[PDB]
Amino acid sequence: RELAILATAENLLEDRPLADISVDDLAKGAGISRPTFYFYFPSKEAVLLTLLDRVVNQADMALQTLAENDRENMWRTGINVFFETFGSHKAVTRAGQAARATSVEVAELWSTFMQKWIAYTAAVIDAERDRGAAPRTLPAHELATALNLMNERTLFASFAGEQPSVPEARVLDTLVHIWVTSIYGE
Amino acid sequence: RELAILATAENLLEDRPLADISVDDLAKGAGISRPTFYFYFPSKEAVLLTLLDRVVNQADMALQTLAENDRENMWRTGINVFFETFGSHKAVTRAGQAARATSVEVAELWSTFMQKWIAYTAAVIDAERDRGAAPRTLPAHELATALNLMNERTLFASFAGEQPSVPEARVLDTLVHIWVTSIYGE
Ligand SMILES: CC(C)Cc1cn(-c2ccc(C(=O)NCCC(F)(F)F)cc2)nn1
Ligand SMILES: CC(C)Cc1cn(-c2ccc(C(=O)NCCC(F)(F)F)cc2)nn1
Repeated sequence: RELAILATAENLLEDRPLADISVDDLAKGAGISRPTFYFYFPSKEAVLLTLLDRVVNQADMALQTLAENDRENMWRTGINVFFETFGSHKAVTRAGQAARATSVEVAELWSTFMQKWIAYTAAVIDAERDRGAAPRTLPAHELATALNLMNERTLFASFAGEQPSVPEARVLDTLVHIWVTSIYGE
Repeated sequence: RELAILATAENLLEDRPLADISVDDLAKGAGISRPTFYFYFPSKEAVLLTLLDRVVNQADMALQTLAENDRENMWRTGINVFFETFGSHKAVTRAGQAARATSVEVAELWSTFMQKWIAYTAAVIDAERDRGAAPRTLPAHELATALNLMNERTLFASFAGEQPSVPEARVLDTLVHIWVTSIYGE
């Protein structure tokens, strides 16, 4: 019944914002009563937090899998984790980003994983400098932070079809170019 | 009295969110009554729209002034328009960005100027390619879009002291590096 509530919420978020979905809509989709819903989750906001947590953790585990197994392709496969994972869950990505403004739990989840992904990026940049493949230009952690924030804003604008945005079919190549030139460029 | 309402709103936004400022707070700061306020603006939301419009137009006119008068310094002076203009109006930047979620007028203002600034960036990249100084890599407009979105997310995270963020004293150098390497890099 937890999995049913989560699947119903992801389905309804494709059609409309969390504000326009009632606990009643989630209960009915999951084939349970309203008070039975409140047994699994305190709010529709908690449901969105759990959906975002699952997608964020899916991306994180995919990146850890890559890390355990040419330089342009190495960066492209890594950026592709985020493109495919968040791009396969557009409605949860869109709602989860909007909830950063109103939920400290969502803002803290997003902050915690962004810090992890920036640290991972900086560690790889440092390793590339240590092996003599990348030049010692900007502080690695500062470069990593701006490239991660670029991907966050650019991927999510593309997925939402914002004006302006890079078209979704061009966004992976666009980001890979800017990561490789900025990491290897003198 | 319009200028007084605008100055009062900018002062109070430094201390708290628009949600926690009343029309009554704005009237009292401007030395007018509540109904006199409603003569100049329909809402506290309209006041924020006007403040954002003034800051956005200040940045735009500064960039047009530059455009009318080495390549790394050329990009740095241009990015610096946004760093100094928005960085001199942090409270209006912060509130105006948050209002994109809830005001179609604010989202449309932001979209309209971002399209203009991306078009300007692409035109300069095109001119640099035409003169043989930059290589023909990504589509200029796509590269411009991602670099503009990077600056939007990275500058505003720095100004807000978000975790994560590039420190404000390092953000101009960070962005200039990624613009120059991505525009001139093979
Ligand atoms: C496979 C490795 C050898 C290379 C590798 C790629 N990395 C990486 C880290 C973060 C992001 C990113 O896109 N971060 C924002 C995530 C957001 F916000 F878009 F969801 C993209 C790529 N890190 N290491
Ligand atoms: C002086 C010229 C010869 C060079 C020049 C610089 N340009 C430029 C355009 C946009 C932005 C930017 O930062 N855009 C996001 C604005 C935001 F969102 F940060 F406020 C930064 C620099 N364009 N041309």
